[PDB]
Amino acid sequence: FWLEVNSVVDFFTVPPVFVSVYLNRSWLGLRFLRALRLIQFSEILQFLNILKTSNSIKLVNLLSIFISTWLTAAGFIHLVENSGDPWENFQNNQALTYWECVYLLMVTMSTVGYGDVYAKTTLGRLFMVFFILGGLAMFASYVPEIIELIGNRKKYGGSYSAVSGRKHIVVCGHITLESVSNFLKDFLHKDRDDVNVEIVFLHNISPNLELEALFKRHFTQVEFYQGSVLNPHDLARVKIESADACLILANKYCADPDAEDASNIMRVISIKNYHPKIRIITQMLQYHNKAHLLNIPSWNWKEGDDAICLAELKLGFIAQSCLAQGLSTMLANLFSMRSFIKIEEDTWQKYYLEGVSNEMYTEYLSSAFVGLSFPTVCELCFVKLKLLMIAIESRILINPGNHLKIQEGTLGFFIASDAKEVKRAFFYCKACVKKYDSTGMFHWCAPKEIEKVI
Amino acid sequence: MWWAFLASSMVTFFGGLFIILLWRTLKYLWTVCCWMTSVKDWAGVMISAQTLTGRVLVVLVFALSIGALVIYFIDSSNPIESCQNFYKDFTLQIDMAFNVFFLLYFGLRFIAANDKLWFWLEVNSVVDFFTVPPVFVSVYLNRSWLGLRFLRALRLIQFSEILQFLNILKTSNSIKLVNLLSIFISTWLTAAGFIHLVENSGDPWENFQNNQALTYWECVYLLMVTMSTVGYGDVYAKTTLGRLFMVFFILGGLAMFASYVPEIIELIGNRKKYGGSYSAVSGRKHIVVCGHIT
Amino acid sequence: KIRDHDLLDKRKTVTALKAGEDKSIRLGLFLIISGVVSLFIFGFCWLSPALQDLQATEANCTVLSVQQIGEVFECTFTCGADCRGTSQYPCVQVYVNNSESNSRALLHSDEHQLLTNPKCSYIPPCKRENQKNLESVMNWQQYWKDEIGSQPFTCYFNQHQRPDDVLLHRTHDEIVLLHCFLWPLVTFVVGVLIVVLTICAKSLAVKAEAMK
Amino acid sequence: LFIFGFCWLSPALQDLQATEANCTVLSVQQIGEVFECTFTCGADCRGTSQYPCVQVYVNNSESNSRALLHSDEHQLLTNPKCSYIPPCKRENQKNLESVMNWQQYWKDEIGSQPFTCYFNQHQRPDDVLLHRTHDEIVLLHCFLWPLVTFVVGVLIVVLTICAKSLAVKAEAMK
Ligand SMILES: CC(C)CCC[C@@H](C)[C@H]1CC[C@H]2[C@@H]3CC=C4C[C@@H](O)CC[C@]4(C)[C@H]3CC[C@]12C
Ligand SMILES: CC(C)CCC[C@@H](C)[C@H]1CC[C@H]2[C@@H]3CC=C4C[C@@H](O)CC[C@]4(C)[C@H]3CC[C@]12C
Ligand SMILES: [K+]
Ligand SMILES: [K+]
Repeated sequence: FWLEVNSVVDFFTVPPVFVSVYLNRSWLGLRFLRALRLIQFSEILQFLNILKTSNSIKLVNLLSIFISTWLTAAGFIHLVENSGDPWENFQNNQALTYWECVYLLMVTMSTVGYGDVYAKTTLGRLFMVFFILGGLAMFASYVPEIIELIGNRKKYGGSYSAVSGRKHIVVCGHITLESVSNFLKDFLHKDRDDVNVEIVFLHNISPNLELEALFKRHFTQVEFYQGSVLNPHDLARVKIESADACLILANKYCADPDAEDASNIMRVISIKNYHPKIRIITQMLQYHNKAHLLNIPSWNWKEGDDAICLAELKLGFIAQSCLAQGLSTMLANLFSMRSFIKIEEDTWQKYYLEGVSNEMYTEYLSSAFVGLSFPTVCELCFVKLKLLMIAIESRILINPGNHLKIQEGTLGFFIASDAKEVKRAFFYCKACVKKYDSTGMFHWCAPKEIEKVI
Repeated sequence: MWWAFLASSMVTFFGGLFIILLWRTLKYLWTVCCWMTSVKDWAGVMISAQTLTGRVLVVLVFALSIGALVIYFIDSSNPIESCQNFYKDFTLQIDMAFNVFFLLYFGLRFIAANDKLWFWLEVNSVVDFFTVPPVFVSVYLNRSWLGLRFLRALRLIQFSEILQFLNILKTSNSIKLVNLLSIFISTWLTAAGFIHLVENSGDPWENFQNNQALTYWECVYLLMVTMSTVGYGDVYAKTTLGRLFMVFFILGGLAMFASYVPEIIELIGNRKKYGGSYSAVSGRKHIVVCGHIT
Repeated sequence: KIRDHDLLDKRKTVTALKAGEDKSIRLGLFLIISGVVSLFIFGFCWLSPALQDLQATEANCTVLSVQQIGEVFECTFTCGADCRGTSQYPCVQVYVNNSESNSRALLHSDEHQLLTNPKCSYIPPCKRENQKNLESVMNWQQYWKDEIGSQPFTCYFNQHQRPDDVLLHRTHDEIVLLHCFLWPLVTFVVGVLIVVLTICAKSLAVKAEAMK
Repeated sequence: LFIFGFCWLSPALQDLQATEANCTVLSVQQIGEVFECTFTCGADCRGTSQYPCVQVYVNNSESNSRALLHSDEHQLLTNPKCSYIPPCKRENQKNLESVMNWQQYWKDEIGSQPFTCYFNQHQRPDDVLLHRTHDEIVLLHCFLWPLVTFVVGVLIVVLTICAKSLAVKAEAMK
């Protein structure tokens, strides 16, 4: 304890103050050593919780050491240079002020050295040769802190302020400058409503080159965070208890598809453990692995949770086109949001760009249609209104036969120009041997042997 | 006080800030107590940038900014006689003819940039508040106050955009070099202005008796010989304020160079990316070789 | 070839405040800090010289003698543009007996005049010909020579520094009390007001938006 | 041109601002004060000698005020109390005679024959000059050599672009 630096700094100031009252005169001796204890500035900013960050406290230590040593060493130069040398009977004074010593030492250790003011006392020069060596040894020691300043100060993301009165989704899993691109172009589309919910992203590895440019292009509605979806600590800071849904993305270009989608199941587990009632939308690379989602006790697809199986839709659209060509490009245009475009030319694409403007929508039909047969309603939708009806829910009934009658509160599915038009369908009022599988859904036969079909 | 020259700028800046604050407060609070914005805004980006229609106003703003600088170099060369000079001739009038144009150009941008609080705190807005008001005070006394007229140098930062509109600086790498180069010559000429202002007019504590007779070109030289770490000390700052500013500029200069020392990615790494045009000499013919070359 | 390209459609409002809220708060803090720092500087920078004038006392002294010394002191006279030429003036000494110190002391116009010549009680505005300097001393000398000892008068003095020099005027006007405690304080007050005012508008804005 | 502009115009305005008049001698005097001057010996002698101060006053024809005459602003700046400075020499006698000889030329022509002289009330009412400080090098060299440099540059660019554009047109003539 006696050899602690804050103990030494008290011994070099308290005793001479109690001598000073005898003569009633202020000895300017080692009273500048009080500057040697503002090193403790980090702790008080750390107790007010202002300097909470583990990286930033190092910067405040290094900064405090420099201003404390600068003010202290200027004190020694003042003391030694103002009161001359013994050898000249102290006749060798240079009339210097403390602020000129603070300046001199700064102009010196910057290697500028104007020489308009400089140390004349032989002791002062001796100290200056020590402080030049000491200063350059000190900077050579602390030149390796670019790990703090350049390497780690750039670690952004760890709070996500929750703006009340809005709602949002969470996107996570596998994100890259291509993987988010087809999503963001359609999610932030101009032809939907002011549905301003997109405010977050979350995955461990930091963003790269033009992904940050793509985020800056949508500065108001991205708000990325570093953090891993397996920690309930990270989920808590992203405010996922408040989120409307959690969209999970997976790389279809994987080296082993049956490893990625299995990994992706436990991303669903981690989320459902933290919070059971949140919507999950996810993508699966293989088909068989889709069964696993039903095991998770709080997965209920009747509340909206669903898994987009890439192999199931990919081979499905292709299979469908073997009955009628172009049906793959037909369906793939009904889901992407797309503006109507005018072309003045008579080229083939003039008529095609009318067709592509058609997205698919759903809406509860008016009470005025209840008790009619499906074909009768579908005529009126296309002749009286300008909407084509595909199907009704009776649990997903597509193009029902005339023998089927519409009841109250049924959804219709429509393929029409813009979401704002479908409401016409709701407001309308007057105006004017074994051969199959166990369910009979598919064809079946007794198992063959591969030698019989090569 | 200083004949309220400085006060005219300082009051019109903070007065506008308080107006916007009060207006934005009351426009909300009145709900709790119980147009040209585009058709002129578009001209403020289409006559001046993006579609390059009509004549680039940014180009006139740039040329008149340099004109005001040249007038500042002339005015600061004279020994500040004040009582009588040739300013009755063009010198003062032509500065007033640029200041009216700047006032109108500021007038156009005031309606444009939606949330006026953020527009008021734009650096090119601040640089206009620190020059336009004291010029209209200057006509009362008929004398040129050398105050913050050197801040006109703070807006030649926009030199990249006009070289980018003439399509001279078409290259995505080379525009970074022109930005970094422009920031250095703009900050150098600006900081030399502060040293001139503070060092020529002495300290309050000595009743302003503490003058050192310095010219703007010696301040441009001093600051260059200082931040190069040479420091001959044949000319240096004597005023106690001047020394204080010099200790700030030495720290600021070395912090700035440490920040921009990581641009070797531009200069050494990417300036060497040759090849992207192949001029076609007519009257000859040629082959193309490609695939795998070593 | 490239169709109609795209469409000109955009509808945004920076939400309400974000970049303006950050900048206005930052500016308020900068004005707060630079107010406190400017007071901290103008403190020990101004108080160190101002204490020396403040320490000087006042009294009501009387003339004791008036003399011509003979020594012709050099002075610099300007010609309106950079003449470093010089001329000379005769030294006059006016002694006073101080009303409190009762000691012989020389009078001096101001500490500037005292520091530039401690052996003479006046310095003329220096001019080209010896005659103009001589008359400019005589004219000031006359005003004391016709009022020796009659009408005691207000004068300034400092025994701590020197018992034998007396001043007709103070060296500092009231700029210190009027400008040192004012402009950094006003700078701090405007900073505090802009922070408080902005936090009022920020906190009120959400409460007004929730009223629907 | 940008450099030679505010570099040359700042001093050149001060001579240009000085006016001309046709003044007359008012008085001639010996002051007594022996001013020091430096005399060279052909190689680095910093030795000095002395000369008697003469003052020639003129009444200015426009300002009608008493003023001292001065050869040039150099002589005025180096001694504002004397109307002449001799070429400084070794012995006191040679300096004295070199003042007397110049004094004689005024002493035999006091007030007769009014003469051309230069003056500037803006700076000072009481000093008058026999000559201008700058010769016509400014108008002749400031607006010339940078301009000639620019003109040669423009000509070499234009000429070369002429040859460059013509060359392909000549090659195509076959
Ligand atoms: C190794 C170093 C510290 C050798 C000692 C230097 C310092 C600490 C010592 C040595 C000589 C001492 C000085 C000599 C005498 C005086 C004159 C007096 O009116 C003020 C104190 C002062 C100025 C002393 C202060 C302390 C002092 C400066
Ligand atoms: C923090 C800094 C800016 C403190 C203020 C310094 C500058 C901006 C202020 C403080 C004192 C002021 C100076 C004091 C008085 C004079 C004398 C006058 O004939 C010219 C202007 C001049 C020279 C003022 C210019 C502006 C000034 C230099
Ligand atoms: K050096
Ligand atoms: K040096």
